Formats: sequence, C-alpha cells, structure tokens
Amino acid sequence: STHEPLEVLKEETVNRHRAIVSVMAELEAVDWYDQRVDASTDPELTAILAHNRDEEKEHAAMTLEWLRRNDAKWAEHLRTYLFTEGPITAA
Amino acid sequence: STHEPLEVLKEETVNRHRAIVSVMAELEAVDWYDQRVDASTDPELTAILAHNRDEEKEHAAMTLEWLRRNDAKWAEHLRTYLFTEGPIT
Amino acid sequence: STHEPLEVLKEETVNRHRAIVSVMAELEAVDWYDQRVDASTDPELTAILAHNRDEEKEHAAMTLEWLRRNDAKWAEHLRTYLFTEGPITA
Amino acid sequence: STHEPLEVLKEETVNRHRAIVSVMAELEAVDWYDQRVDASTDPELTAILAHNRDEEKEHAAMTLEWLRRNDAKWAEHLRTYLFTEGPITA
Amino acid sequence: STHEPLEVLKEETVNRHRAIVSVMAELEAVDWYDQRVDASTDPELTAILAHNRDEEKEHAAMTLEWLRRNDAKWAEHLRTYLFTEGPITA
Amino acid sequence: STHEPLEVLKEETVNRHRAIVSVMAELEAVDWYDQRVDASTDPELTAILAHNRDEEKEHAAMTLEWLRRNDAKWAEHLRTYLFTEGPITA
Amino acid sequence: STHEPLEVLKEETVNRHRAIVSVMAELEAVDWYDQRVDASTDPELTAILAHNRDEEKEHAAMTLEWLRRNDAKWAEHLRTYLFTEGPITA
Amino acid sequence: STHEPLEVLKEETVNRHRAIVSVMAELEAVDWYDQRVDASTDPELTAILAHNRDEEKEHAAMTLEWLRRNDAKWAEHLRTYLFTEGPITA
Amino acid sequence: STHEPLEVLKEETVNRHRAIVSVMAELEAVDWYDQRVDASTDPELTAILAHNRDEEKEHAAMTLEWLRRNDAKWAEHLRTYLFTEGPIT
Amino acid sequence: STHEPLEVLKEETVNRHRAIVSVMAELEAVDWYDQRVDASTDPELTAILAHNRDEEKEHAAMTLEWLRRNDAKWAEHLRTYLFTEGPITA
Ligand SMILES: [Ca+2]
Ligand SMILES: [Ca+2]
Ligand SMILES: [Ca+2]
Ligand SMILES: [Ca+2]
Ligand SMILES: [Ca+2]
Ligand SMILES: [Ca+2]
Ligand SMILES: [Ca+2]
Ligand SMILES: [Ca+2]
Ligand SMILES: [Ca+2]
Ligand SMILES: [Ca+2]
Ligand SMILES: [Ca+2]
Ligand SMILES: [Ca+2]
Ligand SMILES: [Ca+2]
Ligand SMILES: [Ca+2]
Ligand SMILES: [Ca+2]
Ligand SMILES: [Ca+2]
Ligand SMILES: [Fe+3]
Ligand SMILES: [Fe+3]
Ligand SMILES: [Fe+3]
Ligand SMILES: [Fe+3]
Ligand SMILES: [Fe+3]
Ligand SMILES: [Fe+3]
Ligand SMILES: [Fe+3]
Ligand SMILES: [Fe+3]
Ligand SMILES: [Fe+3]
Ligand SMILES: [Fe+3]
Repeated sequence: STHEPLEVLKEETVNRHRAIVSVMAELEAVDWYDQRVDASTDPELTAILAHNRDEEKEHAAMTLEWLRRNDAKWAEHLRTYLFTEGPITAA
Repeated sequence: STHEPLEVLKEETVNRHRAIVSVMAELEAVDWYDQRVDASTDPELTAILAHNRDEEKEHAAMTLEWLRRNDAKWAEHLRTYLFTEGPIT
Repeated sequence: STHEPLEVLKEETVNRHRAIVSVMAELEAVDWYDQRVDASTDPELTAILAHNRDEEKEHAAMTLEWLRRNDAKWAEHLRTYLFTEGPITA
Repeated sequence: STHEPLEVLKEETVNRHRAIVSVMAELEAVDWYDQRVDASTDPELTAILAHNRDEEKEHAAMTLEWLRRNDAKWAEHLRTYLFTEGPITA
Repeated sequence: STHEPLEVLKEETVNRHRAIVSVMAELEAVDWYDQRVDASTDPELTAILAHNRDEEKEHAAMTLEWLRRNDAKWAEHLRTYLFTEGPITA
Repeated sequence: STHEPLEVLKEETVNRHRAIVSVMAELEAVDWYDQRVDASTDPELTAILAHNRDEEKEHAAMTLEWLRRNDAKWAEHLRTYLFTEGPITA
Repeated sequence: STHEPLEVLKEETVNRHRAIVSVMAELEAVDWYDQRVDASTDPELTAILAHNRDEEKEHAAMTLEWLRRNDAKWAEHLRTYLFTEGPITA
Repeated sequence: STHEPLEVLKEETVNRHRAIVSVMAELEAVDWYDQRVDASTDPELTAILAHNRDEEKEHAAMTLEWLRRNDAKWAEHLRTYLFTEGPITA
Repeated sequence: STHEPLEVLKEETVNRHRAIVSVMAELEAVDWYDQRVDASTDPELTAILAHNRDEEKEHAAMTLEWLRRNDAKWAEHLRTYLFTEGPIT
Repeated sequence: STHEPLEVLKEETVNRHRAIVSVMAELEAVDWYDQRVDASTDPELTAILAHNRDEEKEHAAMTLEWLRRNDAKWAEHLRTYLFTEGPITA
C-alpha cells in the first residue's frame, strides 16, 4: 500500500498512512452511496444506501480526529476552517 | 467521474461529488508527500515536499468545511469527534 | 458503472447492481480494516479501525438482506447454507 | 494481494481475506452475468449466462457461511438482518 | 463493456464479446481459487474454494462450446488441438 | 502475478497459472481484434486484424489443450461440453 | 478506447489508433510470453508459450508495416534506423 | 513505486523520481480542479477549487526548480523554451 | 479523457487539459527511462534510453512554455521559482 | 515491473523487456498526441503536439532497431514485412 519501502518509512508515517487511506475509502463510499440514492428506483434499497452513507461520514470523522491529534498541521488547518462563518477562502 | 448518469443525479449531489473527490486527492497527496519526505535523501527537496504536504492539508480542510456546510450529516458527525478529548470511539 | 448499456438493462437488474457493488465495497472495507488492525501499532487508531470494520459488516448484512428479498435464487442459496451445522460442501 | 505484509497479519485474518475476496468475485460475477442476460440476443447463450449466474450465488452463499462461522460479528450482524421481514433499517 | 461503439459492431460480434469476457472471468476465477486452495490454512475453507474452482471450469467449458458453435475458426482450431495425443505444437 | 506467496504454491499450480493468464490474453485479443475488424474503415488493416484474430484462437486452443492434459477436471468438463449437440446446459 | 471524441477525430487517426493499440497488445504479449518461457518448469507448456510468442512478433511486424505505409513519419523514421549498421544513436 | 529494483538505482535517480511523480500529481490536480471550476454550480465551492488549483501550480514550480538545479538536461531544455516569444517549435 | 462533460467545460480549459496530460506523460517517460538507464545491462540500449529520456524533457519544456503563455498563474509561479538562487522555499 | 520474479529471468530477457515496454510507451504517446492534434483548437498547441508526436515515432524506431539486433524472431519477422510493397497478408 505504501509507495516507499517500509524499511525507510517511520512507523508514525505508516500509521497516518493507514488512517488517511481509510478516510479516502470512507469519502469514496459516501460519494458512491449518495449517487446511488439519487438513481435508485427501489425505496427500500434507497433507505439502506442512505443509512450506510451517513455512517461512512461518522467513520471518516473518527479517523480524521485521530489525524488531527497526531499531526500538528492537520490540527492547525482544521482549526482555521472547520465550524466557521463567512467566506471559507478568507478565514 | 460519476458512477450514475448525471441526468438522474441532483445538482447538489454532483457538487458534493466534486468536493469529495477533491478531498480524496488532497489526502492522497498528503500521504505520498509524507512518505517521500521520509525516504528523500536530499534535504532541499525534502523541504519542498514537506512545504507542499502541509498546504494540501489546508486545501483539504477548506473543502471539508464546505462539505460540513452543505451536508447535514457531515456536520453532525464532524461536530461529535473534531476538537474533542477522550477516547474517539 | 454498468457494463451493458442502460437502455437494454432491466431496472430491477440495475437496482441489484447498485446493491451488489455496495456489498462488494463493504466486504473490501472489512478486509482492508481488519488487515490494518493487525498491522497498526497505535492503539487509539486500532480501536477506530476495528470499530469501523465491524460496522461495515452491518452495512453488508443489511444490503445483502435486500438482495435476498429481491432475487429468488439469492434467497434459495442463502437458505441452503446460512446458519447451518454440518460441512458446507454438503 | 494483501495491503499489509503477511508477517504482521494473523493467521485467521488472511483466511478471512481469502474468503472475502472470493465472495467479492462471486458477487461481481453475478452482476456481470445478469447484465449480459438482459443484453444478450442469442437465447442459447442467455441460458448459459443465467445458469452460471445462479451457481455463482451458491458459491457466494457457501463462502459467506464460512465467514459467519469464523467471525463473531459476521454471525451477529447476519443473524440480525438475514431472513427477516419488515423495514430492514429498523 | 464494449470498446468500439456498438453502432458499428454487429450483433453477433457483441454476443461473442459477452461469451468471451465470461470465459475470461471463469479462467481468472479458476486460477485464483486454485492458488487460495494451496495457501489456505483452514480445511473447511479449502473444501469450498476447491469445490467452487472446479465448477468455474464447468462454466468455462459451456461458454467455450457456445463459441465453438458460433464461430467457424473457433470450431476449426479447437478441433485441431483438443483431445489429442502427441506434441501439441505439431 | 500471484496473490499468494510462491513458496506455498505447488509447481503445477503456478504452471497452470501461466497457461490460464495466457488464454485470457488470447481471448482478450480475439474480442478486441474482432471489434476492430467490425469498426475498421481500412480494408487492408481489416485483413491484418482478421488474420491475427483467428491465430489468437489457435494460440488459445493449443494452450487450453495443455490445461486439459494437466488438469483432470478441465478434461472432465471439456469432454462433457465440447463437440456436443443439443442444449449446452446438459 | 479513444481519448478524444470520435466526432472530432479524422478517419485516418482512428484507424492508426486501432493499429497502434494492436501493436501495443502484441508487444505486451511477446514480453509476457518470453518471461513465462524463462520461468516455466513444464517443458511442454514452454514449447507452446515460445511458439505463440514468436507469432505475436509476426502479428506486430505486419501491423507495423501498415502503420509505415499510412504515416509519412513512421516511414521516415523507420527507414532511418531499421536494418542499419553502427550506433543506433546517430 | 519505482519500475526497477531500488538496489540498482542511483540515489540521485530515486530523488528525481520522487520529484517527478510529485510534479505529475500536481499537474493532475490542476487539471481536475480546473475542470471542476468550470462545471461547479456552487459559487462558494468554486472559489475553494480555484484557490487550491492555483497553489498546486506553485507546488509544481518549486519542485520543478529543484529538478532544474539537479539535472543538467532539465536546465538546458527549460532554459531554451520557458519565458520566450515567437513559435515554440523554433 | 475529461472528468466533467465537455459541454460545460470551456474549450480553453480543454486545451489546457490536453497540454497538462501531455506533460504528465512526458514526465512519466523521463522517470521510467532514467530508471532503465540505471538498471540496463546493455550499453547500446542504455544509449537509446538515455537519448530518448533527454528529449522527453525537451517535449515537456515546450508544452510547459505553452501552459505558461495561456495561464496567468502558471506564468506567475514559474516566474517566481524558475532560474533562481537560494532556498526554493 | 516484470511479470515473473527477476530471480528466474535471463538478463537477455529483462533487457528485451525494457525495450518492449519502452516501445509500448512511445506508441501510446503517438496515438494520444495524434488524437489531441485533431481535437486541439489552439494552433500553437497543435504545433507542439505534432512535433512531439513525430519524435516519439523516432524514439520507437530506434528502440525497435535494438530489438531487431537482439532478438532473432523480431529480425526474421520484421525483415519479412517491413519496407515491402504488396498485400501484407501474403
Ligand atoms: Ca455508529
Ligand atoms: Ca491520482
Ligand atoms: Ca529518513
Ligand atoms: Ca475501490
Ligand atoms: Ca449502525
Ligand atoms: Ca477482477
Ligand atoms: Ca452446484
Ligand atoms: Ca451444473
Ligand atoms: Ca500458427
Ligand atoms: Ca528467451
Ligand atoms: Ca502465421
Ligand atoms: Ca491506405
Ligand atoms: Ca504558499
Ligand atoms: Ca532527434
Ligand atoms: Ca527537436
Ligand atoms: Ca521494395
Ligand atoms: Fe465505512
Ligand atoms: Fe492540493
Ligand atoms: Fe460501509
Ligand atoms: Fe464462481
Ligand atoms: Fe463462475
Ligand atoms: Fe497470441
Ligand atoms: Fe497476437
Ligand atoms: Fe499540491
Ligand atoms: Fe515524448
Ligand atoms: Fe518518447
């Protein structure tokens, strides 16, 4: 899964790698589920797809908080922009 | 890009799609840069890789805040866990 | 998403496609998380990886139940083997 | 194959990996076959595609039962939702 | 699924396409199942993988027979080499 | 080219793997060439694509016969269905 | 299979595309077969893999000649370097 | 991530590899963002995408300058063509 | 080849897309050839790979100059860092 | 990069592999560039893509000449069809 040899990577880099690729997978699942919710023609399936989708967001949030706690610049940048008002590009 | 045909997708769903794949690319870039920072044996290159890495986190944070503002459940779950103390689970 | 053009596909076929690819993604997520649980050396991350893992199984079970209800042979074959005692190849 | 090196993976995790990726391929085969059944314009081929399709479901059911027997939460979540009536999300 | 636009492809070509990619998926399934049979450390799983493996070969054989019946050169070349003795490259 | 480590695979399993992926590549070439034969608007190129196409079938037939000679169930299933009449699903 | 829409591509460009992707597939087949010839531990299979490999080169040579005849710069550059004496980089 | 085994690659080659794939990822991000800027129908999102897009260009420029300083032919060819006027092919 | 439908993209954006993926392909070729130059055990082939490698850089520079002339921020950021002395950061 | 372990491949085989995948990359660049030449609406860019394209053909011809000199069947088959007048399939 790593693009550099594991011998040269420090473990904390590998642990953040494990968390990052997890967040990526969760984000992808949210998008895919959301698209299928719009396109589904069976309401019973749409309810399940929507249920799972929203839990993928929870999975991502938990993993992102870990990243914030284990990376100073994740914490800096997330504090600047998350839960803000006014233009995001100027915060 | 989209799995489903866009004719059946709502405009907001496609905009959230554009934001989600953006955050995914940022996360992927952060990971790659951090790995190359560890393996690079040229400090001047490492300085550039590290600089870019930390700005991808800014790009991800900006886009993620937009998702929070345009999706109620992103807002719900991010509020539960972000900037918290104690066991994440 | 689909291999054949949507013009020739039954809607029910496309809905089962949506359910199947979901189960595929859920199973893949279970596998990935479980491997990272074994390899992770940060206990707080392992707890998150393990927690998500087991909820992916819940997502798979729910989506799979829908397939069972909307495809007769999924229902027949799942009933033959699920929650059984003897050897499975029997 | 695996996303983590096999030295750090537990014996059981790799066996469940082999079972999981098998079910994924079976599910993928069901979907592909079913789409080609809708689009095929040769009835004898359609019969073959449909015949194989339904046996892929049997292959998946067999492997999934093994997962249930070798993973506690697969057993819990599958028992909760499989062979039920009423709203699945409930 | 196809790759030239279907408007210029003949219906028979697309049906053979549906048959060919099916045989490809069966062959791929045979190979992987066989490898997991060798590597599996759980006897109950090994039986399931091997059972499915040999049925994938059956699925492939059926589709190949269809190809033989619907393509003159498949019929010619398969008759030359299948069920023979002596060096195959002869 | 294998999920599983080569140390745990039997020699015949790895050799059959080499044959199987070859047949897959040959089958893929047949389908693509045939599609390009239908779509090509240059007859001399079409002649080349068709010539190559039909030789890929020979390559596939030769390799498949080897699988028949080195795998009992490939041999069992192929005689059941190859060079038959009536419904293929029987 | 083309990266730009077929409406804006000239007929000659799509035919050269069909030839080029064919030569690529043939080249890939030559490389894979040659590697399996080195690794194969079954001489009868090795004979087949070697036979097919060398005919892929013929398929490639035929398709390249067509490219040379239908592209001025393929003809110019191939004439410069093919069947020459001395350092190729000159 | 490298195509050749790392033991035979020079340290400088691997460092240039790290810089090159980074520039590739930056360029890819610029292209993706620019397309989403045109298609986005949400002004607040478009502002973020465009902001990030233009900073990806800065990341590429810095890494590209490093390549120029650590590769003689990058320096030569970048010297000839960047910040010029008139036909680039001259 | 594009992610968004071409109907909604500005053609100038599509032309820049054509330029970007070309440079990406050129960069990928430079890296691969350079790795094969280090690993090749045939000197005459190594000469060809090395020759091709250095011309891929020429191809990249030409296409990169076109991007600079047709994108304001390419021109701005390339003016800042190209042909400079001192720490790139 | 290789399909088989480097431990089992002959040095001559691996070098031919390096040339083959190089020719493949050049051909792919020719095809993509030629398509972008047809679709481009900016003449200054069209000039660059066309220029690069034609040099990729040169890069490919040079590498193919190396293959001709270091592989007997490439030389045999290329001599048969290259620089010929008359039906290629004859
Ligand atoms: Ca939960
Ligand atoms: Ca990417
Ligand atoms: Ca280090
Ligand atoms: Ca995936
Ligand atoms: Ca739940
Ligand atoms: Ca697959
Ligand atoms: Ca059966
Ligand atoms: Ca049967
Ligand atoms: Ca022959
Ligand atoms: Ca050889
Ligand atoms: Ca021949
Ligand atoms: Ca002509
Ligand atoms: Ca900055
Ligand atoms: Ca030259
Ligand atoms: Ca030149
Ligand atoms: Ca002559
Ligand atoms: Fe999840
Ligand atoms: Fe970024
Ligand atoms: Fe999930
Ligand atoms: Fe199966
Ligand atoms: Fe099957
Ligand atoms: Fe072949
Ligand atoms: Fe061929
Ligand atoms: Fe960046
Ligand atoms: Fe080039
Ligand atoms: Fe080139």
